[PDB]
Amino acid sequence: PDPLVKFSDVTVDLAARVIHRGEEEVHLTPIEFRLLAVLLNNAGKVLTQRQLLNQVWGPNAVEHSHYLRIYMGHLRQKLEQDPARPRHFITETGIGYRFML
Repeated sequence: PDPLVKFSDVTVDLAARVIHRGEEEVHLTPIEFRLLAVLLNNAGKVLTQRQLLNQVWGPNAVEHSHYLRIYMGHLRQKLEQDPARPRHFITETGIGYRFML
């Protein structure tokens, strides 16, 4: 299963909770990391906003859909070449999100 995930200039050790780009250490927030993980562990699958709020928080569903948008933004800001044009952290409009690689 291998807890060492690599996608662009980013390498993420899921076990240690550490991330390098590309590479020196990018520092994530504990919340931003549980979301990265969930996303990394569902690579390529399209996940609903409720699915994501469930897996990151649990009773923070669903009346807290905005936190998910705010933390996707943070993830893009830190990990994406162009936060405005994500290549890995992809939105499925009206549904949820999809992570590539």
